[PDB]
Amino acid sequence: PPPPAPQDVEMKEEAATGGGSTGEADGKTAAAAAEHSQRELDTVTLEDIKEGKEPRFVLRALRMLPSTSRRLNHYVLYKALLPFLEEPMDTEADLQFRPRTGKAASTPLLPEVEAYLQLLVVIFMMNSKRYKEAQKISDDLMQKISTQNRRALDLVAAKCYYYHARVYEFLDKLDVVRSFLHARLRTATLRHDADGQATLLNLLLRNYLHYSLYDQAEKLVSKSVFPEQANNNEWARYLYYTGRIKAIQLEYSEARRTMTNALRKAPQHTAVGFKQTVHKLLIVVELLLGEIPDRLQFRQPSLKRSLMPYFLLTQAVRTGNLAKFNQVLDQFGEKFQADGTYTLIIRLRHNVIKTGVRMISLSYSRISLADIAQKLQLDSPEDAEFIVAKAIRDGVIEASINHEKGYVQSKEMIDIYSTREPQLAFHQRISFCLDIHNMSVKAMRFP
Amino acid sequence: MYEQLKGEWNRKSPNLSKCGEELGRLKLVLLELNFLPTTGTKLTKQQLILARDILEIGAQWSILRKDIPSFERYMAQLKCYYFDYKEQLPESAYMHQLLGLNLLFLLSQNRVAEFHTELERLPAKDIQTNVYIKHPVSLEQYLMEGSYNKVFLAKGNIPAESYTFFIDILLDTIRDEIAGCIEKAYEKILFTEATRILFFNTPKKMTDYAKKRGWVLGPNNYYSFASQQQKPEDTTIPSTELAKQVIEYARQLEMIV
Amino acid sequence: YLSKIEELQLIVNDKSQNLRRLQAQRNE
Amino acid sequence: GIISLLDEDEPQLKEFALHKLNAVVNDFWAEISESVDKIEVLYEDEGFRSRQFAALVASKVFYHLGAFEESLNYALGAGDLFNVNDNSEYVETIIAKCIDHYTKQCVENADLPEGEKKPIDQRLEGIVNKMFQRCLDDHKYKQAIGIALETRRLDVFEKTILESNDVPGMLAYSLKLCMSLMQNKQFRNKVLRVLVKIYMNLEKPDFINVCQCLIFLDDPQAVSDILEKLVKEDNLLMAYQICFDLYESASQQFLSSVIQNLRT
Amino acid sequence: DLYSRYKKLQQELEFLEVQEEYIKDEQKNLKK
Amino acid sequence: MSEKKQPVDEDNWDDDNVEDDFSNQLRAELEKHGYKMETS
Repeated sequence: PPPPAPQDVEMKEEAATGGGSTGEADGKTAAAAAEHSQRELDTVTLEDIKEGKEPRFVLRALRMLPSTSRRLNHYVLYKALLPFLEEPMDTEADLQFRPRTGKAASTPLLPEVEAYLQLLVVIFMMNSKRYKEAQKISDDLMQKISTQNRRALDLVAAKCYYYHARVYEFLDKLDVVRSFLHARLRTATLRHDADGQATLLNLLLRNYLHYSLYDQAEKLVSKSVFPEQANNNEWARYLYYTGRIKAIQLEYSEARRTMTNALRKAPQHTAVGFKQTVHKLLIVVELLLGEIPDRLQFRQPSLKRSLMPYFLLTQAVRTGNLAKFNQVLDQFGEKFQADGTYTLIIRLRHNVIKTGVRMISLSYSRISLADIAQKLQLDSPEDAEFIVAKAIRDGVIEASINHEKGYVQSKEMIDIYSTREPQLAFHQRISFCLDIHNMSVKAMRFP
Repeated sequence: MYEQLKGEWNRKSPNLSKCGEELGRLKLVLLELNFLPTTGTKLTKQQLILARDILEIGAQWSILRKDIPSFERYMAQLKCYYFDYKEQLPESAYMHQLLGLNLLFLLSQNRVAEFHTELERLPAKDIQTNVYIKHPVSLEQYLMEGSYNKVFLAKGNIPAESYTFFIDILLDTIRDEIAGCIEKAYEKILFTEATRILFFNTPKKMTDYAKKRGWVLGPNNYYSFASQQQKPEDTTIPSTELAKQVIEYARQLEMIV
Repeated sequence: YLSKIEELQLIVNDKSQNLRRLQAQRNE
Repeated sequence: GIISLLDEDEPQLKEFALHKLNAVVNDFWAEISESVDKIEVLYEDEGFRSRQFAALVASKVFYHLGAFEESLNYALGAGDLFNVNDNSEYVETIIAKCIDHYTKQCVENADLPEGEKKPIDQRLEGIVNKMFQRCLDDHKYKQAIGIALETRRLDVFEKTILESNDVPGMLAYSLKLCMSLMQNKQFRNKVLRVLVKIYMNLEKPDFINVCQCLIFLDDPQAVSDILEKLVKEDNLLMAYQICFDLYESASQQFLSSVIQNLRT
Repeated sequence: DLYSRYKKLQQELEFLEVQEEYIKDEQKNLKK
Repeated sequence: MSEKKQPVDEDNWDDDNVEDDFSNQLRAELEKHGYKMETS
């Protein structure tokens, strides 16, 4: 009795998921597909968390005239892997429910992925996914029907793409799957579009990693439209790599804003080893800017376990002791290397001096050159003058250095009173928020 | 087989004509096979391994003659051989130093984003060893610090690291970005930084860099009477321009209705 | 495919009827 | 290193570069995009060893991009090579996109009744007619008529009515279905008259099938001519129905004129 | 008849867009 | 829609920022700072 009960609830959930998708697909267009398919996908994720009986339920899913209730009785009668994957099509063709057949093909793959064999059997699941992909290829290319499969089964193809990524993660990588995704991008170029292409492209960047940054640059050129970001999590995924691309490309200032936007869009728990990686990129890039971000604002516990290094490193950046920074680099070099942001830490070792100058610029309106030398422990006043030229850098108040008695005049912007001097400054800020009044137009359109 | 290309290795290239003959024979190698159309036929790729060695020495000849467009083609081709999956490819002593030479070359063409891309390109080489790779990475730390302050240290860091032609290019790529500052009479001497362009307090050699095109780069006001810099400033007359901006934004808020 | 996939593009334009229903409700 | 191959000025290398670009267009879309200006010069250069192949790789620069018009420009450079890829996954869509460019250009030419119609690209027209021939090979009347009125050319339409030569539904009331969805009467009348002529070409011209010319064309002489043939063959039974059908289906006017033609 | 169906679906969109303009115009008249 | 993917790559807080600021400092414990003024 205890082992059958999980099977009964899962089978009932799958039957409800199939019935809802099929009924909507039959009536209307656009509302026909993906109206509850995303809900069905989260229900499928719950089914993945909740666990062979599922393959027997899959067997002979459809024959001709609808007999799904009779089929459910037949699944109970079986109670009372590779062959099972192809068994329903072999036993009897559905004779209808083409969007359902792709969903039916997807249902056995999830248990095969759940098994996580990391073996040829998992590759056989990939072969079953390829057969499902062929049905997806013909959904509009050969079938002249509406894109119910493109609207819904493309998400199923995206899950299959992630399973394909799992097989490649077990091995090395498949650029050919990305090329197949490029063919899907041509399908996206057609009447209907999907943003799954960017996520696989992010994996392509990841595979090249340090060895090639061209793929990231190619990604920047590849960037197109898809501002719908219906997944939203997908937009965060695009943002996380896009921010990574800028951070490696030395555009740290743009990257931190992108990472913050990416950090905000995390509806999924991302409890362990997940959101922490997104947090890690934001903190390092802000440290690279030289502004010091304390970890107290967020401090996720899993972020904390990986943050024992960075937290000491943040203390090291505040401290003037290079040896403390060296101890942190040697002791905590591991894990940061796993993150892949270790190269950013290597550039950060030089950046420690910049943090002090930024503190000086906020603290002192007109600091003495010799005083700057004492504050940053410059060996000589001329070295401090050289540092002052570096201090002007970009995005800081004009030094306007006299080069004589004035020394580091570092004059701050004046008349910054949100008055005439900032009249553009405090009106432009309103324009952006007032521009967000678009939400009233967008939601009004939905009814 | 394919001699002369590997035949002149002992006599590298005292004559530039020998490099031209080598290019023609390399073109004949291209006639025999493309650089790497596919990863199939690894034996043909083994022939390409011999080609990599001749290209690596050929790139050194390009630096010896200070070629730029031909060197760019050869450097891209050498990178493509590294691009080739060729797992069979053996470790090459020429390859490690030349990738470091390429890193220095990126500084010479001022491709700063690429220079970090190259530091990324060999993470295992950078680790701690590969002293040839280390000199440009140390130079990169100096470059963000301002190559001018440590340029004397960088010049004397290695008398010969196979970068002898490349260090001459490094002297050529001496940074003059410090030019946007007061100088001549107002500052009079910038030799304290130690960059070659502003090096020397007042002699004709310093004057040649200092008074090149009248003043260093030569655009903008003369440094001696320069007002610190361009000194463009800003005005509140823009309110009329802002009024024009106001027409566009305000009309749109009404346009939405 | 030229005259069998272009008709599919007109199916994309069918969503405008849903907007027409929303505006029809406003008219009432 | 596709750019590096272009940098050396060797004609054999020019062929090597286009072949290498064809091999991995997807892997390095940006590299072709960076060198697209160089590629465009080579594609339009007669001196280039394979300008047609350079045009084929130029379409590959636009493989990621969606510009059909650029592909039509590439078809001009490719010449036969664009036609040579009669069926090729992605290119098949791009040639179809060129067919869409061709139909809109042809519809614009049909719109002009004063002549001076802009010439269709011969290479673009060649891919369109070749795909149109594939539709005739398929034997589907619908596929054959698929570019028949898109080109707005009666000569292509005669080939489409011929199709695989079965001509069963087309040689009957296919005109009525076309007339219902037809947008322009001026182009429609040419289609209507030619289709009734093909019906006349059949050994028996159905009076219902030729009725559309009798009423929609409303040519009094043409109805008199068919009526005269009925009198000549003395087929009074067939003649009786068409005359009554004409009176019910259409108004007098031309009907009165055929009565005048019949009386004298 | 895919070529004919493409024309038929195109006609349906053209008619709907033509009608869509009327509803907005009358609705604006109602507001006055 | 769990991302996963990246596993491969007050009571005890709030004051942490304040504590971090002078964790290296405060060796004087304030009383020495007063003694330093006395020497001054």
